[PDB]
Amino acid sequence: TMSPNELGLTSAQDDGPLGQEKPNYFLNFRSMNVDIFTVSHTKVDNLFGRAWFFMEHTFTNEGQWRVPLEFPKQGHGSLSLLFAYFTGELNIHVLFLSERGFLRVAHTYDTSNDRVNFLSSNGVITVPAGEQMTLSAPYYSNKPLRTVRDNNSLGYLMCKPFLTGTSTGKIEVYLSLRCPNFFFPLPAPKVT
Amino acid sequence: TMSPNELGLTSAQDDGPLGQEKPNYFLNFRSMNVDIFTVSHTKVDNLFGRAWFFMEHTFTNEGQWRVPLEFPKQGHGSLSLLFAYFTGELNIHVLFLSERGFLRVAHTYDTSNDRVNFLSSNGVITVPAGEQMTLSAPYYSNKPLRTVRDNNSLGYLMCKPFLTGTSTGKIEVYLSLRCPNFFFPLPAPKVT
Amino acid sequence: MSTKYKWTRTKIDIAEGPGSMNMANVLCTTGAQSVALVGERAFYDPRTAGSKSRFDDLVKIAQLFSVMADSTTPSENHGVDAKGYFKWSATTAPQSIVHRNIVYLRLFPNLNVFVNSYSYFRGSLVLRLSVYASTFNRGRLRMGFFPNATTDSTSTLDNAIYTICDIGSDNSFEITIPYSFSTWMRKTNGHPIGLFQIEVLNRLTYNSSSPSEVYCIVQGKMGQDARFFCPTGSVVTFQ
Amino acid sequence: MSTKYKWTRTKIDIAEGPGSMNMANVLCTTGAQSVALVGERAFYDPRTAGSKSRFDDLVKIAQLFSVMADSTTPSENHGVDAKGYFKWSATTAPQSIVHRNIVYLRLFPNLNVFVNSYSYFRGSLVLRLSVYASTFNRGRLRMGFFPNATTDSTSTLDNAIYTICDIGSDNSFEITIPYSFSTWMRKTNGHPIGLFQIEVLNRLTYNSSSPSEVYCIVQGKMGQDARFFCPTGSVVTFQ
Amino acid sequence: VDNFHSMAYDITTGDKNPSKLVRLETHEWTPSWARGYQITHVELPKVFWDHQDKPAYGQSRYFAAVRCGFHFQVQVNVNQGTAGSALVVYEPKPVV
RNA sequence: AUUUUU
RNA sequence: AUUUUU
RNA sequence: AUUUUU
RNA sequence: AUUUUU
Repeated sequence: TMSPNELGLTSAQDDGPLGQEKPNYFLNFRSMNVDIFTVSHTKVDNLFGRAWFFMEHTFTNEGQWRVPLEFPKQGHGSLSLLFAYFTGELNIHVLFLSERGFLRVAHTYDTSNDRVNFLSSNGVITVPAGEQMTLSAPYYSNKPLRTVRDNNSLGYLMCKPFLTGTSTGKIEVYLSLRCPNFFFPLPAPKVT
Repeated sequence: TMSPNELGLTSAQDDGPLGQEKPNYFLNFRSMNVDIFTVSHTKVDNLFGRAWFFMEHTFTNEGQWRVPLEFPKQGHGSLSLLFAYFTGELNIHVLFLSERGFLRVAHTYDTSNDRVNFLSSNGVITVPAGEQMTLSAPYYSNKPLRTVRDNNSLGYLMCKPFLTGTSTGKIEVYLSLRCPNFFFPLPAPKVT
Repeated sequence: MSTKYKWTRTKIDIAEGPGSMNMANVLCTTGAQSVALVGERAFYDPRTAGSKSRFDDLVKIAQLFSVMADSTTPSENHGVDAKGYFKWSATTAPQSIVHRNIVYLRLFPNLNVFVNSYSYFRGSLVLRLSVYASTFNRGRLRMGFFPNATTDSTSTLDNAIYTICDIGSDNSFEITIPYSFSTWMRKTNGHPIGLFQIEVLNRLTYNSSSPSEVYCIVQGKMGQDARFFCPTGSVVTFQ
Repeated sequence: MSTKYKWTRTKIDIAEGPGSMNMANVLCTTGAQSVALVGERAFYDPRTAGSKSRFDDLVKIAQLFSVMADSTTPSENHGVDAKGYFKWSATTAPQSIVHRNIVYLRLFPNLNVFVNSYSYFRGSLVLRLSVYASTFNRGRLRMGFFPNATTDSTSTLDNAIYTICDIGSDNSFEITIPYSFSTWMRKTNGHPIGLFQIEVLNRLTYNSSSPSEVYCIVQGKMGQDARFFCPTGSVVTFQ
Repeated sequence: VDNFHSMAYDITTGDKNPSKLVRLETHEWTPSWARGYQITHVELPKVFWDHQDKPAYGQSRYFAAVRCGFHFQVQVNVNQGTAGSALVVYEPKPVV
């Protein structure tokens, strides 16, 4: 039968270990699980499998664009802030808004700003002018886990546009992740 | 058991033949092979299977672009300088930055500059303006092996753009190789 | 032999959208190209995180208690505010209110995150009142809840979902609120969850060496049947 | 029969990127089109190279000894420099230093190449000291190594990974340094490998017809468990 | 091995000694401290080598790398007449 | 309506 | 007319 | 030349 | 790592 513990009478100091799926009941009530969709939208793989805006860059020259990729404190991706460590594939969505040209895109977890000066083997995919691509950067990190908060939690993204004439433009970037491994959930964030 | 030879005590004059995978140990130690990725990044096929910038050409007329392809002393491709001879498929990545036109591309190991004046059967693939293609040139060399260092170690590349109006532009070229056969490793290169 | 027809490559019609980038369906993103040297995968290391496995479902986080409208100081208005941190005092009449307010999911740290992520949800909500008194203090307190109620006013809880709390060794009583809405799925940020009221049933008793008033904490989490559905834009920015 | 529907070509949706050229994944480049007359392959000839097979793995090259910071002249600072070419002298006290310096992968010709190619790596490193003395010279020399050490200063090697070298017929002693970093993979060009010190244990003895000081050479290579991982940009230009 | 055990202890005593339980901190709960106020902290893991009088201080000095697990026991005693509650929580570097 | 092709 | 490829 | 992948 | 989908 039902114990008084499952009827509401408990002790907060006896909750450890963390993660106790204890059932709560009372007459005329029982946990009822009803599904509306064929699958879950709470699963990490599904939720995060959907991109979210990151930032935009307006180029004028053929200079390079180096930016510390990090988890959002803004979109639905904020749900990541509930975790401390991450590891797995990273999907980067880049939109190359230009009349005539090409956009070199690369990604690395390497902090050194000189290993990027060349782009030899940092994944120089080419998005023709007015096009957009979605490259999935592997976990080529030198650290087993990525603190989820760091201003560079995610590796740096590089964008060296190869323009042809006076043409200029802007590169909007949004991103998601493929199968994410989050660990050791931390306390909920505050609001600004 | 372990011999004193495998404990550090050896003789440098007894290393030949070249290539001795001798194990080195001491108490509380043993060669531990731990893998982080599902495959090797040291294998010649994999490493070199990734392109690297070569050079860029700015065209104004419909002239032809002849250039001696060679191994890089600059990118990750430099690892080739550790070898003396090469042979195998050659992947050439060409980006045709032009408003309106077509780019004829061809490749040959033939040194004669007249067998190229026409482009009859030298592989005249067509990249429409603002496009980019990756052609894999076969080992159509008259020499069984290509000294890896030669200013023309790799065969010459031809680019005769077919423009329509006053339009002009630039052709950026980068390259990699498909399955490379390297032989007789030579001493490491110096720095500039 | 099929030599009555000149061999040719397959011809196919290309559907609407030339380079349309779908950033909504996961089945689309996971299939994106790989910039990996050989398009492979890496071996993850949970141990360094002290875990034996990654975290797959987020709902479990929504099922973790968090203080409601937590503050540094207890309710200075006899608990008539949203502060889930107030005081149970001996003075308070046997029917006076120690705390009353309208409950919203955003009033909870953990939940407020999902509120800013998902658009809808469903399931029961659990609130746990923890009164921290001494071993000498004794008394009862009835906390009820009127689902989807909006009028923030003290009212008899005889017809509301209530729980009577008798002080003892386990001074952390709970209360469950079954999903209740006109729909199969309700807004994560819209109509209140209901009216939450904790009235005094029996004055907190004490003695010469025990406190005449104690502190209380109200936590909130989702039930085992909790679910969230559509992810929507954000209504606030975290830090 | 399926004559209830007008036969048509297959319709398909084209993913993001119209002519996106992936120059990162090998699985992508190897599938590129062929300008070959019949898209075929050639028969390679290893014999002309004197080999029976091509070279498939590069790690094996990283496992080939190379002199550390090689120079034309021996260390003119009693070996306190990076020169892997110094002198072992009878004068040097029984505890004085014959060579000390911080070791980096770039200090080795062969390795420095991988340093300019790959971004990270792991595995043990092997250093082989070759002292070239006559058959009459005798003495001992202890060379230790403090992993990831950065302070270039002489220090007792009693707690460091050391190897005592007693001069005999095989005058080329080695020393292995197991992978040691806070990560499962470390920068090929970043934090030092450690402090390398070769102190005198017993003064190099000699006689009327033997040298009072000899030459030494320090080589370095990767262990059998050596690995390199991410290829990165270049930090230097070769010739 | 001394067959007479003139030292009655486990042979591996000295080895395990550094893992021994020790007093890491002891601060006084100053009354009139609002909720959320931090009573006391503790530098993990360097606190186990807090002073040269720590069992683990010895070895800790000859090694630069460490990988270990912890077992804390925060003790707070208060007479029955009094009441209150404290939050003992572990905060990884990310949280800190 | 092998009224896509065998 | 293995006169796409085996 | 499982010198595309197993 | 059915850590694309069953």
